[PDB]
Order: sequence, then C-alpha cells, then structure tokens
Amino acid sequence: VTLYKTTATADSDKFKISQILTFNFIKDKSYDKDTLVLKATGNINSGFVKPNPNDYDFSKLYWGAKYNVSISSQSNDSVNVVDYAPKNQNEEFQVQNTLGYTFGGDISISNGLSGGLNGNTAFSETINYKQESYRTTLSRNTNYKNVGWGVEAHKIMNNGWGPYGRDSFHPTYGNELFLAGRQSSAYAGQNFIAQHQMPLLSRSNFNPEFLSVLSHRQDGAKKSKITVTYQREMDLYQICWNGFYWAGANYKNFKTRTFKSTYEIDWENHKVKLLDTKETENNK
Amino acid sequence: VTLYKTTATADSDKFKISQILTFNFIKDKSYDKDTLVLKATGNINSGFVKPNPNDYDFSKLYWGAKYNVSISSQSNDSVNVVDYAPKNQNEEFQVQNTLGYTFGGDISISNGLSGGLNGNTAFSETINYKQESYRTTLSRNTNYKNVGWGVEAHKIMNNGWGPYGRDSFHPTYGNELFLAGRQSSAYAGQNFIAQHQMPLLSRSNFNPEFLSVLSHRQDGAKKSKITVTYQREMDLYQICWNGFYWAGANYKNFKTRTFKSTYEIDWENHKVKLLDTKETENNK
Amino acid sequence: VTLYKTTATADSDKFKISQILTFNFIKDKSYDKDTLVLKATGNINSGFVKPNPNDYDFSKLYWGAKYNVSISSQSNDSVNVVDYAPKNQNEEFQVQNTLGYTFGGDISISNGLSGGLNGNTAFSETINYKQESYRTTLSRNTNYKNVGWGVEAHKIMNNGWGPYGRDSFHPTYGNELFLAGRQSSAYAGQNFIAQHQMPLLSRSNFNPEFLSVLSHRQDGAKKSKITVTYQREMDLYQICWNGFYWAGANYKNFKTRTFKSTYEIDWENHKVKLLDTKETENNK
Amino acid sequence: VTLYKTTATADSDKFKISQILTFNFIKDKSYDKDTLVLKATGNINSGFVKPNPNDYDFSKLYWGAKYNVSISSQSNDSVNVVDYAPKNQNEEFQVQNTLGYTFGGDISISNGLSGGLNGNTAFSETINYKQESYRTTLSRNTNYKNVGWGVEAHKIMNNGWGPYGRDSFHPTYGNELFLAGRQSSAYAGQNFIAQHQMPLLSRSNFNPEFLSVLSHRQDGAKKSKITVTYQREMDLYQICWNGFYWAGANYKNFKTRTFKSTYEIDWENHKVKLLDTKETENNK
Amino acid sequence: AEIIKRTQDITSKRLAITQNIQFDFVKDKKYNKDALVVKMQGFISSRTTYSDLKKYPYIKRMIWPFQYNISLKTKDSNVDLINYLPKNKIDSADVSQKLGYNIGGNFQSAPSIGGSGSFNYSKTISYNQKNYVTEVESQNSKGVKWGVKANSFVTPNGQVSAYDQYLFAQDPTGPAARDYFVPDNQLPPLIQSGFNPSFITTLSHERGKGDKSEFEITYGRNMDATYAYVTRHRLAVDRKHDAFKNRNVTVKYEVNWKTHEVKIKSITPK
Amino acid sequence: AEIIKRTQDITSKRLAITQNIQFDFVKDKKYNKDALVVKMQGFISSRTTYSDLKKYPYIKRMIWPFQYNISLKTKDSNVDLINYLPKNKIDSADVSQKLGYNIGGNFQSAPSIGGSGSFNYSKTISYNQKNYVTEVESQNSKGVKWGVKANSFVTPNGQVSAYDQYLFAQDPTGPAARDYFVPDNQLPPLIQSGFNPSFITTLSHERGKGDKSEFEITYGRNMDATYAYVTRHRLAVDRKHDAFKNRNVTVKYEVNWKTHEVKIKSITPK
Amino acid sequence: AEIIKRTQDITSKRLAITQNIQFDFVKDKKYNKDALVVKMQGFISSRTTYSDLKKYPYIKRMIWPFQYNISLKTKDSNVDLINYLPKNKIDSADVSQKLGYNIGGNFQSAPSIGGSGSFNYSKTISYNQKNYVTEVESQNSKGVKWGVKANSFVTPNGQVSAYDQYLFAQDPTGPAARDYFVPDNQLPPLIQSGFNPSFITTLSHERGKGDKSEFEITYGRNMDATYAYVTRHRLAVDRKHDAFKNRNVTVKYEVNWKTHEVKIKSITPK
Repeated sequence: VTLYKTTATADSDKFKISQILTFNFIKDKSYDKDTLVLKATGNINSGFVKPNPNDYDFSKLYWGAKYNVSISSQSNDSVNVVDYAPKNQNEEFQVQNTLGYTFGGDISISNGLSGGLNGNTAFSETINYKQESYRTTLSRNTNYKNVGWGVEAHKIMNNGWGPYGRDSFHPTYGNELFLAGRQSSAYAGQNFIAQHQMPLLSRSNFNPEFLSVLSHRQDGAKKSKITVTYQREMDLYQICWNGFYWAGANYKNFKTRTFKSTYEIDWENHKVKLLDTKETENNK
Repeated sequence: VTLYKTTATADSDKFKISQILTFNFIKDKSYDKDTLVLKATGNINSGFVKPNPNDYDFSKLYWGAKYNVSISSQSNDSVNVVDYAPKNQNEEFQVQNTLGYTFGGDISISNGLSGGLNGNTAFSETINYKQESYRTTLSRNTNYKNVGWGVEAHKIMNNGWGPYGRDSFHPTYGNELFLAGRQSSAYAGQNFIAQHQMPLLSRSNFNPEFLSVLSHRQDGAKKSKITVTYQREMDLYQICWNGFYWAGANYKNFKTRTFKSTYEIDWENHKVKLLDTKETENNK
Repeated sequence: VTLYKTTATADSDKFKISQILTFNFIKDKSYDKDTLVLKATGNINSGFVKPNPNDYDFSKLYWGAKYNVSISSQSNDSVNVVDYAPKNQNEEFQVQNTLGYTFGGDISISNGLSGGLNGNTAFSETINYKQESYRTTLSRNTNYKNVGWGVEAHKIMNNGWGPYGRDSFHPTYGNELFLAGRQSSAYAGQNFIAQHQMPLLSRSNFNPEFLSVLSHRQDGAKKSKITVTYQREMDLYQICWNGFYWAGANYKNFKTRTFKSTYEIDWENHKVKLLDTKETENNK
Repeated sequence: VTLYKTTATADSDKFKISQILTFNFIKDKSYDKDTLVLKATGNINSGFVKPNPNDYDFSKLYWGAKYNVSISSQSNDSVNVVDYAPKNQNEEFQVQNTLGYTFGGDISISNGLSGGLNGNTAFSETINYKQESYRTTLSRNTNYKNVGWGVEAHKIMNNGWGPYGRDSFHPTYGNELFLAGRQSSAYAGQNFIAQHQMPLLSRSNFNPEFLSVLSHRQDGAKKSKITVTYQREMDLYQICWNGFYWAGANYKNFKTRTFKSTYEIDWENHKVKLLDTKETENNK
Repeated sequence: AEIIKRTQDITSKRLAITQNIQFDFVKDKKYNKDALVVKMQGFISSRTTYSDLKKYPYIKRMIWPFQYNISLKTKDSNVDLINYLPKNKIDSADVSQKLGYNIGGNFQSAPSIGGSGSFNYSKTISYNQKNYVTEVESQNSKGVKWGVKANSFVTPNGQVSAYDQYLFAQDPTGPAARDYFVPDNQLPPLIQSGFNPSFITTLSHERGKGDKSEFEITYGRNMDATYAYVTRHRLAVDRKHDAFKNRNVTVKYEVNWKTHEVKIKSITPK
Repeated sequence: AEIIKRTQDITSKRLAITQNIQFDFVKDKKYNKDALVVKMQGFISSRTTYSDLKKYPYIKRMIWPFQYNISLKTKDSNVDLINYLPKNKIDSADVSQKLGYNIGGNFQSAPSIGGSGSFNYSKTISYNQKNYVTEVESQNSKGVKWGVKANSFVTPNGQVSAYDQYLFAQDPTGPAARDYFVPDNQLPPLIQSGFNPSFITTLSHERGKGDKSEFEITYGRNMDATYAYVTRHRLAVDRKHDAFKNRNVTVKYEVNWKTHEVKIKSITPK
Repeated sequence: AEIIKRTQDITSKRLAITQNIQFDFVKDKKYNKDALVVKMQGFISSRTTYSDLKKYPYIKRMIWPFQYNISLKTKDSNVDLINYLPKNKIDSADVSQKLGYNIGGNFQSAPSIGGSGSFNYSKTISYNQKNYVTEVESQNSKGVKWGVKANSFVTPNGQVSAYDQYLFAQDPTGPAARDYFVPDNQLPPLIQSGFNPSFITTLSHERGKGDKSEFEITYGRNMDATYAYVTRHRLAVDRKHDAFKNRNVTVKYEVNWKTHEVKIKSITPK
C-alpha cells in the first residue's frame, strides 16, 4: 500500500460558500484498480436574513433550512463511487414498559366503626431517543457514479415549545416555528424569537464533513473529472396579525444558492486542479 | 502449535434445515493427542404454519417451539468430546431490599383547636434480571462422546401480557400464549396475535452457533465419524370459542423434523467429507 | 531481578485448619538485602456446631466469630517485615444533602368563595457505603518483625433485621444475632435462624489470602525461622424462653483453636521446610 | 530532543511561604529556540488567625481568602512565556427541561350520584454543575513575559447554608460566611463556625501546582532572570451583636503577605540559582 | 493471509437501486479450499411517492417501503456458503420487578384512631428498538436471503407499530396528495431517503473441478400503500399490506476463482 | 514456563455424570518442585425426575438436585495442594441510608392557620444473587471439597429461597406427576438440565521420593424430594431435605510425574 | 534511570509505632543533583483504651486517636525538599438544582370549580467523605508535616462528625468501662486497629559540599478522651479534645549520599 495526498479548494465569495477537498490516492497492490478517498469539507452559509424590526402587522425572515452536498463522476468515464459516509441511519431507541398494581384497605374507630378498600392498576410506556436540530440523509439520486446528502432542518425547539419543522401546521396559528408570541402586543418584525434562540445551522454557517471513496480503472483515462456541488435551500418564514392573534407560515426553498465545481483528477501523477465553476442563484 | 482448517456442509432442502460445519485441527506439541475445534452453524427453519383465517369457532397454528442440536463421535472410536460452548448458566440477579419509616403530626387553629398524627412503615423488594424469549441449556444425554443443546421457548410476551410458555395454564382461558382476545367478536383464525408480534425463533429461522472441542488418540484410526443432528420440535397451538369466551391450548412436539448428518473425519490429512444423511419427519 | 519460588504446607486435621504458604525469593541487584514475598493461604474451619433441636426452653450454638492470622520472624535474627497486604482502610462514603422548598395556593368556587395556601420545607441526608459480613483489620501487636490480621464478624443481617454483631444489645431481647423469633411458639433449639441464612464465615470455612514482604541481611544467617499462626475464635451464642418472650446472648471467644507452624527458611538455597508445629485448644 | 533537569527552592520562614521550582530544559532540534518547562509548587500558608474566645459582643478572625502566584521574565531579555496551565475554563453544565401533564376523572355511586374531573400541568428545569470552594483563574496582568493566577475563595458552605463568598450580603445579617448563629446566646468569639467546618484553604495551607513554558533565543544572553511571586491575601471576617441579632462583615485583603524570588537561569549549562528575594508584609 | 480484492458497482435506473459489491479472494494457506468474502453494500432508494388515484382523485395514496430485500445465491455445486452476517438472534430484555407492603397507623383528636394496610406490585421491562428489524428469511449451502422489515417508529405520544393502519396519515394541511401525510421530518431515513445495506457472506470453493462460478445478488423492496381521503368532514384512512411486492433488481456476477477475475454478466431490470 | 498437557474423559452411565479433566504439568524452572494444574470440568445431569408414589399413586413426587458435589483428593504424602479456585469469600453489599425532615405551614380562608411536622427514614441494601452458591466445605494439603448449593430463584412473585418447602409445587394442570409441578421454563438450568462444573487445583510434588501418585476426583449430587397431592379441594405440599445424599461417582486417576503420563485406574459406579 | 534501594524498619515498644521506610537513591543522569525518594510507611497503633477513672471509678473513659502525626525533616543545608505526596487540594462537589411550577384545574359535581397553583425548589449537593482527612500542616525546603485528622463516621442514624461530643458513647450494657462505649464493629479501622501511613517525599542534594545528611522522621498520635457516667437514671457524656497531644516517636536516619548507605542513628522513645 502506497498513499499520495493533495488538496484543492474553490470559493464562491458571493454566496459565502466554500469548498475544501482533501484527496488521498491509494495504490494498493492487492487491488486491480486505483482508489481515491475524497473528503469534502468547507463552508456553506445559511443565507440568513434578519427581519425588518419596523414591520408592523406583517413580517418575514429568510433562514437556511436545508443543505445539499453531492459528489459525482462522469457517465463516460471509468470512475465509480464505491463507498461513502455518513450512511442512512436505521434509528435506535430504548423502550421501558411498566405495569403496576396496588391494593389496600383502611379502618377507623369512633362511636361507630367505619372502613374502606382502595385498588388501582397503573400502566405506562417510556421511550428514550436522540433529537437533533438538523438531520442528514442520503439523496435519492445517489447511484454508482454519484453520492449526495441532504442536511435538513428536523426538530427545532422554539423555547419549551416544539419540536417544529418546515411543514409544522397548527389549524389556527399555522407554522409557529419562529413565532415569538401568539398574542404579542408588538411589531411583527419584533415578534420573531431571538436570533440566538434559532438553531446554529439556520442562522450561521454549515461546515460539511462528508467522505467518499472512488475507484478508477488502470486502463482508463489518465485524467478524469469529478463534480462537487455545495448548495443551500433558504426558506421564507413569515408571520402576520389578523386582528385577534398571530399566525405563521413557512415557504420552502423560496430562495436557492448553488455552488458547483468541477475538478480535473490526474490519476497518474496524483494531482488535482480546479477546472470549472458554476454559481447559480435561484429566486421564487 | 500448528493449525489446519476446513469446512463441510449438508442441506435438507425439504425441511429447510442446513448445516455449516467449520473445522480447526490443532497439532499441539505439548499435547499427546490430536485436537479438533468444531463450530456448528447454519439454519433450522421454525416450520411455522399460519392459521387459516376462514376458521370460525375453532382454529390452529404450528410454531417452532424448540430446537435441538447435537454433536457425537462413535462408541468404538478414540474420539472424545472434551469441551464445548455454551455451557449451562448458574443464573445471576440483583436484589434491592428497602425498609422505610415515616412519622409526623399536624395541627390547625380556629375558634376551636384541632390536631393529629400520621405514621407508616414501608417495606419492599426489587429483583433485576435478564429475560430471553428462548433459552439454551444442555441436553441431559450429554456425555464423553456426545454434546447436545436444547434451544427452547422460554419467556414469550403477548403484548403487555405474559410471559407465557409451552405449558402456561390459566384455569379458564387455558394457554393464552398466542391468543389475541379473550372475548373477541372475530373469526378464530383471526383471533391469534399478529405474526410480527410472535418471537423471531417461533416464526422465522434459528441460526445455531455452537462449539465443540474433540480429542483424538494418535494411535487411533486415521479416519473416524462424527454425527451432527439438527432438529426442530413444532408445537400445535390451538384456540376455540365455547360460546362465552375464548380458550387456548398448546400441544408440544406435535410435529418433529430432524436432519442427521454423518461426516468422515480424516485426522491425518485434515480433511472432512459428508458421508451419510438422515431426514426424519415425525407427525402425531 | 532474579526470582526463586517454593512452597510449604502444614495441616491440623484435628482443628480443620490448614496452611498453604507460597514463597517468592527475590534477588534484586539494586537492593543490598534479600527479599521474600510470602503469600499465606489455606483453610481455617469456623468450628461451627449446630444447636440441639430437642432443646426446649433454653438452647445454644457455637459459631466462628473471628479469625486471626499472623506472620513473624525471630527477635534475634536479621529478618524484618517491611510490607504486607491488606492494610487498614481509611473508609470512604458518598453523601447527598438535599434541601427543598414548596409553596402553593388553591381556590374553590361554590355558593361561597373559598381559598387556601400551602407551604413546606424539606431537608434530608443520604449516605452511601459498603457493608461486609466480616471485617479485616490489622493486629495491634503488629511490629517490625510481626504482622497479624483479625478477620472479625462485623455486620450480620438476620433477615430484614440487623445489622448485628458480637456485642449487639437490645435492653429486653438482648443479642438477637441468630434469634429466629421473639415470640415464637417453638423449641429453643428450633428458634435459631436457618443455618443457610448465617454468614458463610460463621458456619463454613474461612480461606485466608494474606501477603507479607520480608527482608533479610546478606551477612545474616543462611537459615532463619518464620512463624505462621492460624487461629479461630468461636463464640457461644445462646437463647432462652423467660415465659413471655425470647432473649439472646453472645459470649465471645468461649472457645479457641490455634494452629502455629514454624518454618525453616534457607535464604541461600531458596528452600523452605516445616520445622515445628503447635496445636492449642482453649475452652472456657 | 534532549532533556536537562534541575530544581531550585526558596523559603520565607516568617510568612510560612515556600517555593519549589522544577525545571525541564528542552533542546529540540526541530525548534530554533531553547525551551523551558517550569513547574511551580510548594507552600503558601493561609495566615489563618483564630478568634479570641473571650470576645463578648464583638469579634474577629483572619482567613486566607485568595492566593496569587505569578511567573515572569524581564522586559529587556529574549525570554517569553509561550504556554501555561491551568487555563481559564469555559464552564459547562448539564440541563434537564421537563414538561408534564396529567388528566383524570372520578365517579362515586350511592343513592345519589357524584362526580369530578382533575387536571394538572407541571413544568420544571434542573441544572447540574461542579462546585468548588476555591476557584482558579488567570491574572488580568498576564502577558507575553508574564503569567499569573488567582486562587480565590469561591463557594463556601457554612453547613446547609450558603454558598457564601467574600462579598456575600444579606440586608440584615450582612455577610454570614463564618457566622455560627443568627440569634446565638453566646460569646461573639464563640459564635463563629467550627474551625474544622471551614474550607481547607481558608485555615490551612495552599499547595500550588502551576506550570509554565518559556522560550529563549539562542543568540540571547547565556543567563537570564525569572521572577516567581507567591502571595496570600488575608481577609478580616468580623461579627457583632447589636442587641437583637448577630450580623457579619468581610473586609478583603485587610492583610497581605508576599514572597518574591528571582532566579538566575543559565540556559547554556542548564543550571538555576536563587539570586534575590523580597518579603513584603502589608497591613491595613 | 493474502487478500486479493475486486469491486463492482452498478445501478438500475428503473428501480433506483445501486449495488456496491466488494469481492475479497482469501488465500489462507492454513485452509483446505478456495475462499471468497463477498461484501454486499450500496443504496436502495425508498421510492416513497405520493399520488392522486386516477379513478378517484379525491383519494390520496402514499406508497412506501415496508421491507427491503437482500439475497445472494449460487448454482455452482463446487461452492458452499460457510459464513454470513448478520444472523438471527434471540431477543433479550432487562426486567425489574418490585413487590412491597405498607402498614400504617394514625391518631386524631376527634378523637379517633385509624389503621392502614397496603400492598404494591410493579414490573418494568426494558429493551432496544430498531426502526427496521433485519431477519434471515432463508439460508442454505448455496445462498442466503434477508428481509429488512419495518418494525417501530418514534412519534409524539409514543412509539407506533409499522403494522398500524393509520400510520403516516394526517389531518390534511392542503389539497395536494403530500399534505394528507406526515412531513419528511416525521419520517425515518429508511422511508424519507432509503436503505444502505451492509451484508456479508463467506463462500468456499472446491479445487480441481472448474474455475468459474455464477453469483446472483438481488436487492429490492416490498412497497406498502397507505390511502387517505375526506368524507363527511372526517378523515378515512386505509392500508394495503404487500401492495407491490418483490420490486427487485437481480445482478449476475461471474467469478473466476483461479484468475481472481470478476465480471458483471447481466442486470434485470435496467 | 513449559506446559505438558494431558486430558481424560469418562462417563458414568449409571449416574449420568461426565468428568472432563485436563492435566497440565508445569515445568517452572524457577520453582523448587514438580507442579501440576488440574482443571476439573464436565457435565453432571440434574437427573430431575417426576413420578407417582408406588404405594400411594395419588401422591406426586419431584426429585431434584439441591446440591452438586465436587472434590479432589490424594493419599500421596509427596503431594501438596498449593492452590485452588474458587475459594470462599466475604460477602459484600451496597447500602444506602436516608434521613429526612419536613416542616410545613398553611393558611386557609375558613379562616384557619395550620402547622405541620414530619420525619422520614429509609434504608436500602443492594446485593447480587446466584441460583446456586459455591462453598468450600473442606480443604487441606491432600485435597479439597466443594458444594454447589441451591440458594435462590427468580419467580414471578419475587425471589424464592431454595429452602422454601412449597418450592416448585403448583396447582395441578392435569392428572400426571409432571403437572403437579412448575414447567421447565420456570426452572433454572441447574435443575432443568444440570451443572457444568469449573474447578481448578494446583498441586506440588516432592522430587526423588517416587514417580507415581493417585488422585480421586468425585463428582455427584444431593437430591431433594418434593411431594404434592390433592385433598379436600386443596393442595397439600411437603418436602424432604437430603432425601438422596451423596449420589456420587468417583474416578481414580494415576499420575506419573516423571513420564507425564495420566491413566484412568477405575470408576465407581459405571 | 538507575535506582539504588535501601530499607529500614523499627518499632517503638513504648508507643506501639512502627516505621517502615524505603530509601530509593535515584541516579538520573539528566538531573543536575543527587536525588532521593523516601517512601514513608508502617503501622501506628490506635492505642484505643478503655478505663475507670482512679479518683472516680464510676466515671468511664475512652481514649482514642483523633489525629495521626507524620513528618519528615532535615537540618542539612545541602538538601532540598523538591516534591511530596499527598498535597492539599481544593474540595469539589456535584450540585443539582431544580426549579419547577404546577398549574392545576379541577371540577366537582357538588357542583364546584377549583383552581390550583404551585411552585417548587430543590437543591442537592453531593460529595465524597473520608473517615480521616489528610492535611499538609506545614512544609518548606527542609521538610514537611502532615496531620491525618478524624473527620466523619458512618452511624446507623446518618453520618456523625468527629467533633460531636457524644461520639462513641452509648447506653451502658454492663458495669465495665468498655460497655459504656460502642462495640468494635461500630468503630472505624483507624480507631479499632490503627493507621497504616503512606507518604512520599523527593529530596535533592547538592554535590561536592559533603556526603552525609541526617533525617528526622516522626510518627505519632494526638489522643482525645471521651467520658461517660450514669447519674439520675440518665447518661452524662463529656469530651476532652487534645487530652494527650504529640504522643510521638522520632527516628533519626543518617544518609550517606555517596556510598548509598543508610543507618539508623537513634530512636526516641524506645
């Protein structure tokens, strides 16, 4: 086994998205192909936009609700995606079933004798599990030449309230995700929860840390192309005063920012070079 | 110390019983005999048979209630069974004994004075232990040339009900092992608990993983015979409607399926070869 | 470092006391003296004597209440005891102090309005510690040429009752150590707790496991003498019926059995040989 | 890598302050400078002074309330302080937020019918953290040529009372730090808590254990000077009887004792030598 | 013990299933036969979809994977299955059982005297749950087959069984098909995205009787169907178990045991 | 430290006891004497049986092993027992003790003013239990004897002592002997199947005074008997402790300390 | 890092104190000076005694060790104390603090409607306790002195402070002195038997200024006295703290740093 390392980077200063790619080329004598371990890190800003505090009856904010990362080779080349991390979780939780029974009797003495009998049956169930603000699962488009991940807003706690998500729906108050007060006597743009109370990934920066393992045929091209995409989906969260109470609504992927970079991989010399970039701004 | 490995297999496609035998021959210079570590794995189907849903007042199902494995050498040969796993468990549990006492008095003031006192003595015991659906214990027929195990249905929970076993007996409702509802207004063949609620080993496949250590005299025969038997005992579980309530009954080993295989062991060349097989179907 | 091992044994078949001594002679180049690690094991029977079941109003039993072990060299020789195990334990326990406060109020509407206010202050302390039936502490006669231990009855639980000891004293019922029932309508010789309920060391065999480290001057005698003593103190536990209730009493070291053995230690050749023995039976 | 060790010490017998300095000079070929790991240990007495038991209406005691250690090089030399331990702690604690709800209804049957409905909403928060009598944080004067620490009285528990500190203030009883009884019918000099109830560092000796890592330029002086200062701040704790109740007050650093020592460091020969000392007694 | 590794990867566009297979030829000189460790990995999309019924657009259908199918099989008589993971196991549970009594007395200045007597029993059973349980459904010397089956799910107000017919259905939050069913953040990864299998088989091969064998590796799904619609200002929910069974892709690999060569022979469907 | 191993195995058909014995000759050149580690294993059947009394067929008898017997002994004066496992130990328990007070006040709109005072004590003792406890019953330089004794059992209504006379008896579920006693799944393995002993002894041997020694290894059982029968619409249960004692097999092994040879000399019973 | 070890052992018959001292000369060639690790061990008897007062035989006296004294000192200006264990430390405690509210409503068929409101606070502090606490009482470059002080004890009605004046006293179970005080099994080992010290000091020694130094190692006790007697059908208990202080033995060791020789010079008392 012989190991060759290099690194490549690519910035979208405009979107505040940045790609750090770390490459480990592995020559393994027991293996008939070239191996490439590729770690994808860096930065994807949430694209968070504060609400206008001057907004009175109606207000809106934008928040980073989902992050998408993908790593791909080309259909015409000999490069396959053979393994990656993290993989989809078959979730585990702990369960406690308790059954209980009490029986008893009482007696008391006066002029006249008195008495009684008490009996009851308790039962219950307790479940124990881990709760995360954002959840990572594989992209449905994953295949033999492509792996992708969706890091999506999952269980978000307002205060003691929640957990809320992108589609939370109360029949009256709608989506209360970032709604501060149902009956607040305040400006709409001041009736959102405090910025600091919002989950880190909604308001700050996502720092991805994904891994992929790619294989390359020795009789293939000396050089091939790998495409890495960093992307953020920004949701429009808005609240409004109907005269009696406050209600909320969340509009998904109302804004999108995507940073796609293609890298030239030199399998022979174990070098890597940024070739092309694509910065796509979508708005609804 | 020198180690020689091989494997042998044998299938009963009819019974859905399969034997995987793994052999480690150990030449140990500090030991005056030949050693054989023999791992027995593979498959023994439960022989589970679903009840007929059309059955009305009376119904029955068959379930894998016990699994028997045994490993033997021949009475005339120099081959002994010197060790094995698993062995019978001298069971351990934790006990917590608590004694408690509370004493107190109360007073209240108005026009007229009032008073009182309360006193209580609590005592209790808690036991903590492991509960398993099926239990593994040694066959009473175990001896210097034979080791056998019984993997038997042990503590089976209906829902919050149980634990039940092969011989559970309620004076009225009989054996409620797989009875869904005592007063269910349904078809008998639909008044069994859900298949998925049944323990894995009752309805699916047992995968044994037993171990044995055998010794062989160096002046003995170059070749000897080891007999490995995989077997399932199937119980007849039946329920019936007497007009007022449902009752149940479990009939043990009402069906039996046995797969016996004899292997030629070549102690000199460290080879193993399937010699004979025996497939026995018993029915009551 | 060079290491030389040997062993010596000595039996008192009469007292059911037996000494196993294991010797590790250590030649250590960094050290100007000879070293001897000496492990003392074996058997000291409790001397337990069952009560006579035919005894009616009054009865007695004997039990092993304390075990004494000691290891010594001679005053005139160059052999010192430099270390040993176990040593006296500066005991540790866990403490939890809790202070608590609740305050609340209630209101009720009827024809007439009513009310109320409840307030209370709780405080408590919990201590957590290890409890052992018998306790091991050093003999006060320990010195530079002698180490000894007393393995003494410490905290003995009747059932939920206790813990009791050799000197437990209730003003009425006396020492209830092994008393079965305070008001039992039974024979005195049948009003002791069940044998099996008695601590292992009171009724069975003590198996000592002590260690000592001895040093010897190189200019000293080639041969020296080490004296090892195994001893049991047997207590007389007795109960009696005064007409109304049962009472108990424990008389300490009412019987004593002692087994002293002297061993010739050959520091030059790293041999050990049993020289003398002494079997002393004391009775009150 | 080559390592050279030495030690130096300095005593202030008058103040019962003592400095143990341990030096590890590291020649590291991968590094262009000389390295010095310097462990500062020893003794700083609390300066504790018992109260006069004969004091009646008013009394006072002195206690070691804060300890200051510092390590410095000279402004004109090439010696920097590059690292040290301990560092300031970004403290962590565990939080449990629980929300709970119960709802139920009851019924009673006689000649005449009765009923009811009960409902409750519980919520709570629990925080879990470490509590220490004295706290260690860095001196604000710390810089590139100086590191210093303040080991200061932090959370002091009277009995179940507290935690108290140097500035604790009750509007009526003042600072109750070492006040035994609010309404005690005793001498002032006997109304302090028991000496043994006081924290170890207030009444006994502080044993510092600080570490510093210093760097030295190879082209610098063969010899340089390091200044090590051990210091105690003693607080005046006093109580008084106003006729109705007891009140307390704590006056900080009412006394100060400081021990400064300067050491000649020979970077070439890896020797260290005590050069100068300074013993400063401050009193208010 | 020298290892010779080969890898193969392939996707069925049709079914959205990807096989990532590692083949490790094990040259154990202490062993009597040829040996092969087959590591079966990849990605099986959930293919969870939400649609309006054609004939009845008012009726809303959620199709979702109840079970994931995995198997490895051979016809070569020279080949034996000698080990496989995971295997079926006996379930285990922690039990805590409590028996207690209370005996009280009391006095009042009425005056009255009161007595009390009480008995308590409680049992707690404690165990681990998985979203999906992995079961060996059949195995013999020529192959093994697993089913990864929907088991239990975390929801507000407790755990819910996969066999609960009202599962995933919700009071509609809109007119579209999706709105009649719980959001993504209330779905487990094995339904929201899919399954990443991890299975292993060790295979032996007799020497001097032929160099080539054929392996059939089958990945797939059994889809359930959940229906929801609104009638009379109320929600009617129904469930079809085994609505679409054996939605499987089968890939044939050819293994040359002498040249240590591994080729993809065929794939169905594409 | 060179080891020379020998093994012997033998079964008593009569008693259904199997001795599996490992003999490890230890050539420790730092040690003054010959050394032998004897590992005593095997299988002792419970021989739990259920039958009708001959003279009184209505009376039902369960015979079961209260205690398992294990010992190793020698007559060779040249031989010493220098170590053995397990040994007797001092029992240990975790204790938690709590003392508390409550002091309450209250006000009501009756109007009334109320006071309150309360005191609580509790102690918890916590410890481990085994089905069967292992005790050294005697030991000296020539041998050692253990008893593995029935202790305590998990029952659905708490723990039950082995000395409880009503143990294992049940309200009959049929006319047969077996039905008067609890089912297999309520019996511990040491009664349902039997005991797998695991004992060890280290033995020394003086040099130049003879090459051969004889070891007697005794495995066995002490059976209790539990009786049950139905009279006057009620179940009568009784118990005989030590009903059948020392149901033991003794195997004589001859050990040659020089040739490192180990022979089975005899067995009683067959 | 070569070590040269020496040992010395000696007992004071008078005081029943035994010093077991290990002297380890450390030849660290990376180190600027001579080095010596002194390991201070042994046994200090509790000397707990029970007696009748001479002048007043009805008054019962228990004398017991409140504190154990340990120190090591030198006069050699060439010698420095450069390390020692144990050292004084900052106490630590786990704290758990809880704040909560309850808001309840209720309805009765009287008919009546009820409301409820409640607030709860609780704080739990959790910490480790030792029978005896070890404190550095003084230390400098020429020596160090420890005191091992009675702290706290487990009692059946909670923990009790060593400074509690009623400590160890009990309702007499007889006429003898011993009977007025708690039994051995309620006494900690440090009172029932004594103390086994374990202390360490590292010492440096300047080179070329003399080969010999003198070390004074002092082991000892500070005895308290507890008095008990019966008057007016009641037990009167009193306590004298520091009844017998500095009951100490001092042993002088001479250390030759060049020859690595260690001699006992003297002992007071014998």
